[PDB]
Amino acid sequence: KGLEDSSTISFITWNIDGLDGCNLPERARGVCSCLALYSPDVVFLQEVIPPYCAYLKKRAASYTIITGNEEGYFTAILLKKGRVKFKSQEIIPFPNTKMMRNLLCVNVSLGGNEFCLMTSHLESTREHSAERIRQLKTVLGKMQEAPDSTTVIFAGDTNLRDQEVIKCGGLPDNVFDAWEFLGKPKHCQYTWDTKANNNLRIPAAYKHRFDRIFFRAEEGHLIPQSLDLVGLEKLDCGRFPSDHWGLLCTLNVVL
Amino acid sequence: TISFITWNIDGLDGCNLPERARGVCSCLALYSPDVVFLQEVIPPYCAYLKKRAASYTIITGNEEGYFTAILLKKGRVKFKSQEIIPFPNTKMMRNLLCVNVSLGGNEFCLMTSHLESTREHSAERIRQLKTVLGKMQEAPDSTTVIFAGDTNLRDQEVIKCGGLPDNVFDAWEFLGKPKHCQYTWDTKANNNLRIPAAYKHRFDRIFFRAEEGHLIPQSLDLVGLEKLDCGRFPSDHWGLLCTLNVVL
DNA sequence: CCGAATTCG
DNA sequence: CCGAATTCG
Ligand SMILES: [Mn+2]
Ligand SMILES: [Mn+2]
Repeated sequence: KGLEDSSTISFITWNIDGLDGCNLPERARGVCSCLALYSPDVVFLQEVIPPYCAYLKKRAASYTIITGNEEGYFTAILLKKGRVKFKSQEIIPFPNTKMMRNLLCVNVSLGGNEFCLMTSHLESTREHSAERIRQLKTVLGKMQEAPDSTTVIFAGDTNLRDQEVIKCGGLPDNVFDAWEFLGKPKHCQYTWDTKANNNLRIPAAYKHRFDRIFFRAEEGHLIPQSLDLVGLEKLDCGRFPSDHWGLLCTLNVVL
Repeated sequence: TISFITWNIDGLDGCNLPERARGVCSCLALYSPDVVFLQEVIPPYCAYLKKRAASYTIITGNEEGYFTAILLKKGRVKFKSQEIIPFPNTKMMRNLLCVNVSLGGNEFCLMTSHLESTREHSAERIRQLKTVLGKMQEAPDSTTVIFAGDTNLRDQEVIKCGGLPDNVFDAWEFLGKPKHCQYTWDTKANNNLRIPAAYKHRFDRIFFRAEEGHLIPQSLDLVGLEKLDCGRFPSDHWGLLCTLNVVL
């Protein structure tokens, strides 16, 4: 990263399935090899567990790790040392979660710009639609509450079905979905695909856009440049890094 | 002055079924209704009814699996025709059973169904309700239309339908929503499914269409409230006994 | 035939 | 972490 790339923020968001203990160290090395290949400014992770933090410290040592909890499984935001200045961490509870989910925010400066970076792992499964929708509203409300000078980016595992966003009140007017913004490209539409991904060993073909990126922008100040899947290569053990694909996104901050 | 019972009698529960069928008919004998609408009849149950209720004309919604039936008291009700309308997307062999009958000079279209069960099949149940309500509108204006059956409805689902049309009435609502016969499926009062929690629903409902004030509900009561010798009820549902007057 | 939990394709 | 079928409370 040099002068030319200084207006861009790049990040990966990825549910890395730390609850699957099988082959986890190797799969963590797979995630870290991806991080090394693209060297993103920021990484948003879900289903991190404490052992996984140790793997990240070993094989992704150039990132500062901010976590959403201390025990069980939780989210994390990784910040590239030397690029990102950490200002503060905020955690917003989801009072009715049954899965210890919450909203993790880190305030940073990057590229001469102030950011509020947010991630969550919204309540899982079709059956918990109602709570997931309540959590989505919590997220969207927090995005709106940020000071107008701040650039707000949410990236996480939303577990959303398209009908559920409509139930919620849609995305608010100054909030956009990066995939939507980019014209709904087919190549990175599905982030969870049991036909292409066999980590869960589900003997059926279902696919969803569970992982999503929302950003807040007044008059063209944040412009998505690219969106691509990562984590689609089988590792030596014959399994993928996760049951999810990751998302690699680049956005330009414009005057 | 016409009377009927509608009742899901749970023929799918094999446990104590013979005793529970006899319990149903003991209850029917007490009230001697002009018409009985039944849901979850199975073939050996229907065979029983053909003997026990030989004084009724028995119309059935199917011949295999489980199905509805309408029983018509001979000498009181003249049977003119039956019609069965499919629910093309049912996963539970549900349909709409109609009979055209008369009582004296009064023509009736009597209808029953067992709408798709469980919260998860709400969308299909709503589509079926729309089919029922549509069919109710098709009878000539001089014909009195009565639907009585196990709708599995939640109140919110009727709203999603847009509400009952202006010329279709719920008999329980018509009588001022009496509390004593509100819930027809009640796991606090009924132990048949052995559900260790208290849930109650008005699943069984009566809709009617009649020329302005030609059909006037008089009473509505739960039946099947007494435990049998086996310590269980005739069904997990209570039945509904309704009496109405036709006023010309 | 509730609502939650679980198993299994 | 799908969804249909099943069991549990
Ligand atoms: Mn997961
Ligand atoms: Mn039943």
